[PDB]
Amino acid sequence: VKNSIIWFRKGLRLHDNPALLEACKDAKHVYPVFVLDPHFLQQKVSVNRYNFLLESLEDLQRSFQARGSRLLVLRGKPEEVFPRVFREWGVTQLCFEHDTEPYAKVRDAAVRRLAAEAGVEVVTPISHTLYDTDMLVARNGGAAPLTMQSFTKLVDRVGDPPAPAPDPPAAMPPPAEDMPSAAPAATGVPTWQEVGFKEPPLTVFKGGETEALARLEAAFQDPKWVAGFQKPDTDPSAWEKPATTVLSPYLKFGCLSARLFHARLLEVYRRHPAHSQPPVSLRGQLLWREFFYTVGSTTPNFHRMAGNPVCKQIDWDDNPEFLAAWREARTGFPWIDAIMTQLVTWGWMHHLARHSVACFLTRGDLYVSWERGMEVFEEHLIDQDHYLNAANWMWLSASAFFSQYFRVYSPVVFGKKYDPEGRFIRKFLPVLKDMPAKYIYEPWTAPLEVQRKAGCVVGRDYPAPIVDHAVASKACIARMAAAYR
Ligand SMILES: Cc1cc2nc3c(=O)[nH]c(=O)nc-3n(C[C@H](O)[C@H](O)[C@H](O)COP(=O)(O)OP(=O)(O)OC[C@H]3O[C@@H](n4cnc5c(N)ncnc54)[C@H](O)[C@@H]3O)c2cc1C
Ligand SMILES: [Cl-]
Repeated sequence: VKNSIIWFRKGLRLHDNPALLEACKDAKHVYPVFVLDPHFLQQKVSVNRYNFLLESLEDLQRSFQARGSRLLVLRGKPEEVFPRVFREWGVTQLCFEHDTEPYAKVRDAAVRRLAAEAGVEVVTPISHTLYDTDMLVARNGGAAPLTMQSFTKLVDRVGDPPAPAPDPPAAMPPPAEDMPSAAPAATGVPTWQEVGFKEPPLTVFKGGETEALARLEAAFQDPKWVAGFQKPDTDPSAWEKPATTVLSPYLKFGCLSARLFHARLLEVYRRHPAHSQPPVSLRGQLLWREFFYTVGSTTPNFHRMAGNPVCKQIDWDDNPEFLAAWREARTGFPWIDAIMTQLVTWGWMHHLARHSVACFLTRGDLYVSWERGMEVFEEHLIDQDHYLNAANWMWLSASAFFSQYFRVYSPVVFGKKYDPEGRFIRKFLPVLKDMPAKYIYEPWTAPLEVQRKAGCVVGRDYPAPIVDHAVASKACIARMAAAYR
């Protein structure tokens, strides 16, 4: 008989899951497995992202229970648990979605060896990305395209990405009963209190496949909005109704299929011939993801500056004070501190909001290394993605993909264009709520009487600016020019 394990790492969904469909074929028992390490905090992970994962696991559990099955959350490391459950469960096949991150390739190779020793067939279909990333490299002549323009050309020669896989059957082969490693008390989904977090999560975005599909349909409720979407023209100050999809946390964990997103986009584009085109279209946004996945997976030390062949080596300063002020949202620039507060409380900010705080920390004002800011984003972002995080920080720091170091965002003027009254600032910085909109982006310029009648004295209730933007930006621009020479 066939006994299979479907191993969830990413791809936390039932729809468009060719690994799950293969595991359930001609099977007498299927074991849906996630592997949880109960010491991940004894080694930089916010409760926001971790609880989002836990809610995604709880959604998978309800989905498997509705099909007569059960999600098994095994505690330990994969290389120490799988050889045991291989023999205990009489496993003949192991299925999981392919993953191209550096740690995944080391982990998965070791598990592939352990499965060969136990006589277990390993099936690893591709469904986290739109295409086989290695296939794109081979059709490009053995090299990853290094520009978005050439990447869009390659994927248009390849053609449309594969269609999403069909839905799994309404009933699934259940786990075998009375297997000691599948006992309910040891295979259940823990709470954020049980993994060790003391402070509660504060994000407003719930995890799970069910929420991801609900948010997918809400975005496609207005097909004219989807067809005319232009990413650079969207508002970074909208928080009640964000200006983009906020599907990034669901695409990172795999709660939403990228190929289903793409298939729904083409359906809209067929009936709107004046739809936006890459790179600014909504399809273009999925291609930025596909672009950074393809270059990143084929570039050594992609997440670092030293030893990275695509990243320029810049003489980044080591100022712990500036990084701490940026990290703790006490820079004195309300637009900057508001976005950094949204990072810690929501775990998500608009793309142009991330532009403002990343340029400020790096080539714009403080000249701190992009690796130090990427470490801050990696902790708090609920959509933290290894390749997308590193590639965009190199872009914003003008270390790779981007070279125009004379374009420096003003931490004062940028948000005023979208939000003159400062509604975004007042929401996340309540200390500056009664400050007149004339000084809300520059509170240090308000007369003391205004600061006192607003309950916000600079230096007492809200910090003074750590730098003068006019002085800091010119110096950073001059040092960036010497580097590019
Ligand atoms: C410094 C910095 C760090 C970033 N780190 C991350 C990260 O860790 N994880 C992450 O998902 N994105 C990251 N981004 C990219 C981008 O800002 C987010 O993908 C976007 O804000 C997500 O919002 P959305 O889902 O509403 O996007 P939409 O505009 O609705 O786009 C749809 C999807 O396309 C993809 N996408 C959109 N923009 C980009 C982009 N610039 N690069 C790559 N893929 C993109 C995402 O999967 C996104 O969900 C980063 C950008 C910057 C400037
Ligand atoms: Cl600007």
